[PDB]
Amino acid sequence: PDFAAMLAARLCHDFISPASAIVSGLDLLEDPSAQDMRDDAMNLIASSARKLADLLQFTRVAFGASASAENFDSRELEKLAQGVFAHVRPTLDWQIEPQAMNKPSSRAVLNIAQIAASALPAGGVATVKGVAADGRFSIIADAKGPRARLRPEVLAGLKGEPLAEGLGGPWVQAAYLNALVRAAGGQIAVEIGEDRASIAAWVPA
Amino acid sequence: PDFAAMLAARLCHDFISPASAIVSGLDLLEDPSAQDMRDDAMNLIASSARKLADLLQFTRVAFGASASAENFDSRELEKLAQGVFAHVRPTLDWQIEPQAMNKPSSRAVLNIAQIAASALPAGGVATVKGVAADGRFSIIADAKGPRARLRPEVLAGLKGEPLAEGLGGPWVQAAYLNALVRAAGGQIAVEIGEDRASIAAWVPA
Ligand SMILES: [Mg+2]
Ligand SMILES: [Mg+2]
Ligand code: NI
Ligand code: NI
Repeated sequence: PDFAAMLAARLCHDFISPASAIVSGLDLLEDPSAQDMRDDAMNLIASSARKLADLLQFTRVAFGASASAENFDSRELEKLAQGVFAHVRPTLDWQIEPQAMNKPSSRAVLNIAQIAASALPAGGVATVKGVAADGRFSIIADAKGPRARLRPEVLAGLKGEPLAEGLGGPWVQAAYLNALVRAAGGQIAVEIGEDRASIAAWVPA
Repeated sequence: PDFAAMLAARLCHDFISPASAIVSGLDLLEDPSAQDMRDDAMNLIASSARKLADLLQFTRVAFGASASAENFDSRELEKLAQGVFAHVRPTLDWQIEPQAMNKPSSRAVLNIAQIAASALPAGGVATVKGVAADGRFSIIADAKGPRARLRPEVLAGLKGEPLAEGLGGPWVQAAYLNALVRAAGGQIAVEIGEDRASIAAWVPA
């Protein structure tokens, strides 16, 4: 249950930031000595709560969905990925033409979009593409911006390799994406250049 | 990655209730037509946020911790289990004498306490015991109250059996607890009586 626990640790870490923020915000509201910050506290509760909703709507499909056969609308996927990009620096350029997407496609695309975002820790553009053609659905996310970089744990996860030294959270997501694309019969590919990275997957459709 | 995804689905489902509540609460604050409920809305945001913190502090150790060697204080565990019992009907009677507990003991006890609570869907007492003796640490939770009941999915999970028809959320927790107690070298036992159930585990210590 080592894999499962690492994924749970990931989820907990992402949710804990905005949840702590709400708590803090409300502590400030009640503290008779911080009345100078009432409005910033109230804004922080509102925004954190929105951040949490966005992260939970996303995590339910990206991580929580089952292997079971089910189509999603790509517009709804755009919406989930847009929600997660709202709370980090890079911008999202979603280019999948609206259409229904099978379940591996859908779990795959959401994960790919976020790995692309977290490859851009000083901003940039994550361009998301996805075409149904030739008995497949083929996804590619291009991340572009300063110091764009797939960390080593991400790359080892995307190849299904154990985690060496590097962070569990980035890894578990990448390995999870690898395992689900392999169980589906497809393949992961990566490109790395100067100020750029891209992550690609195909799956049968 | 089927097991991992089910655990993620569990986590998401538990967190989504109070997070939606906060969102709703704040929608009521802003809605110029529900000003009649301003105080109940504000109370609901405060309480939901507290519920979330309690669930996240608990989930980080119950689910998120690694197999890696690490002691916890039982008082701190009491605190985590108390937090989760705050948001359901049954009451908790923690009887572990304060002492350090190894990692399998600790993941085990937290899970056992909550399974005991969710066995009491119309209230009652979950009594939690835990003794270090004879090269072991041995935990038992007794749930007592009307219609106390280990559901079939819980029992199949506690034995490591696949999930048949029954709910994924109760199951995944029980299987996760089984896998971690087995990887540690210990065993799970269950008792079932009228208006009572108990779940027990030992692990080497
Ligand atoms: Mg996440
Ligand atoms: Mg939970
Ligand atoms: Ni577009
Ligand atoms: Ni006590």
